[PDB]
Amino acid sequence: GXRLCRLLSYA
Amino acid sequence: KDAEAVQKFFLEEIQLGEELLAQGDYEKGVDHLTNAIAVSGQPQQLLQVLQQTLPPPVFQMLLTKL
Repeated sequence: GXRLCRLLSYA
Repeated sequence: KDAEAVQKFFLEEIQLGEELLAQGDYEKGVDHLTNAIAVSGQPQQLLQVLQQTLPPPVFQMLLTKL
């Protein structure tokens, strides 16, 4: 995992 | 600093949220996402992105727990 982290940081 | 602490908390809460959702523990996962959303200066933008990514019943549950 870890994808959700990047989508949300970039938000 | 306050910023490294907050980035860490935000990221770790998301990671636990994702892991929980992957295991089907939707309610618990959503609880952790609401912590990540609560420390963000743009909650509405995080919510839009989650709407585009999460299954509709999990997103909806998210909305009720905020």
